[PDB]
Amino acid sequence: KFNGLTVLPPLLTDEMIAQYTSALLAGTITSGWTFGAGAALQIPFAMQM
Amino acid sequence: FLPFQQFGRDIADTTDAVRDPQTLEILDITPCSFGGVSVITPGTNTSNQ
Repeated sequence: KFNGLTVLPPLLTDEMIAQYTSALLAGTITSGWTFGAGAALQIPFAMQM
Repeated sequence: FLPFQQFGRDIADTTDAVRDPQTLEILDITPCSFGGVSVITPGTNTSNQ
């Protein structure tokens, strides 16, 4: 930004993109394939495999 | 700065520093701040804020 090329910051910061990832991981560990196609349905991961 | 060095440049080959030709002082050159004007307004039929 000192030489005249302005870098605009992204709308999603690093903590929230990482929160999107942790949300998608927590959903795969718990809800599995359900929350992508609908409401999150709790299933144990031992039965998920 | 070394004794024979008048000014100096950064990685962009733009001058980031200059030494006083009269007295002895070393100052960094930072261009003046600028940027774009972003307008936050709702629709014309909502309000004028």
